Amino acid sequence: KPIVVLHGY
Amino acid sequence: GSHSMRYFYTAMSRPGRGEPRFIAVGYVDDTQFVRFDSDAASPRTEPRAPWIEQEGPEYWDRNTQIFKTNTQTYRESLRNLRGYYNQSEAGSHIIQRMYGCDLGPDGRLLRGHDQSAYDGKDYIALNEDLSSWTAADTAAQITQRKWEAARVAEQLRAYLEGLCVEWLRRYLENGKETLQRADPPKTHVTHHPVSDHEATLRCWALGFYPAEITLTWQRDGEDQTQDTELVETRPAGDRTFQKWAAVVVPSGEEQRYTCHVQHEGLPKPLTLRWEP
Amino acid sequence: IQRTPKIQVYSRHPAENGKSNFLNCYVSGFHPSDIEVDLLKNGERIEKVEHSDLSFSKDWSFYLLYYTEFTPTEKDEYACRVNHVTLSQPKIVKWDRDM
Repeated sequence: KPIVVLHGY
Repeated sequence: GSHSMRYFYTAMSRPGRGEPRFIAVGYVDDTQFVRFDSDAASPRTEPRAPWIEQEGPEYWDRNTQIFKTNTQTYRESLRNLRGYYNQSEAGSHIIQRMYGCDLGPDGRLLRGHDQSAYDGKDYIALNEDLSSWTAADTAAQITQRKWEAARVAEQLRAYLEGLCVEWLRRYLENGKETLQRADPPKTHVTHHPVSDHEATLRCWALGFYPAEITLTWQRDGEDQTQDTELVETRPAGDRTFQKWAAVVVPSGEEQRYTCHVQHEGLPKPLTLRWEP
Repeated sequence: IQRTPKIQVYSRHPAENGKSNFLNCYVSGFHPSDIEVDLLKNGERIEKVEHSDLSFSKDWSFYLLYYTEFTPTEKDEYACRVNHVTLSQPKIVKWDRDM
């Protein structure tokens, strides 16, 4: 299972 | 023995040809199990291994939600990175991210990973401590500052030590008959004359899983590393892999050469020679 | 900044004339990701050729497997046509059953 959406670059 | 889970994200801009494309793939060792493509007619997370199909609707909906949001997030990120490097809106650019967890031959977390590249160049990476960052340049330093403010490293540490390992172990159990089954290489040596007094000996390894393998040629029991042509390990298309190693030998001297094969699926390492 | 694709053309199973098999073209080590790959039968583009999902290696370079079902014979020539930004002309790599 992927990680939750993390902050953009 | 050792196992890993990896997700691979790729976002590619294409000025004049629509919005940037986002692709995500997931692997357990050398087995892909999920995919997502923003360019698909109906973008959704799709199974790519039989053992993942048993996961319920909640799993697939959550995956799709995450990747759909990532599609938007990565488009914003591409706009930002273009700005960080003073690049025009005309060129195509790529952001790649790979992350995941390694397990040893027992089950617990061995090492965590999170690395990013911009146009194929290392950009920013999570250090092994899962607490600090290594930024490649002054552009990546902006990204680092954003990520420190948003507690990204802390979120990654929590995921890599917890959910990543938990889900990897679940996949390893559900797909144990393939993922935890090492298939030994089928091996043979072929002989190809090149001239009157030289010939190529090619040592074949076929149908093996996982991809990890050692193929070496020896002359009089000595490694011929500089004189051995070794092709990249290649997928057969049926989950298994192929590789060969070739050495050019003087004619009549063939029996001085031995091929050595090391693979997890074998009960014992193999020593092979050409059999006329 | 840009890396040219490595190309391998091969069969899934040991080649046997008159026996159904799979023809593979493995493209790897390239950057950027945009790539054109066709499998050829006697110079003619084969239809219904499938490919794996886009992934990348530890060095960030991309790889893809292109494949189709085929039955090899003695005289039929098979090849892989690859086009990439690093190439000025499409590259044709012939299928050698000993490779």
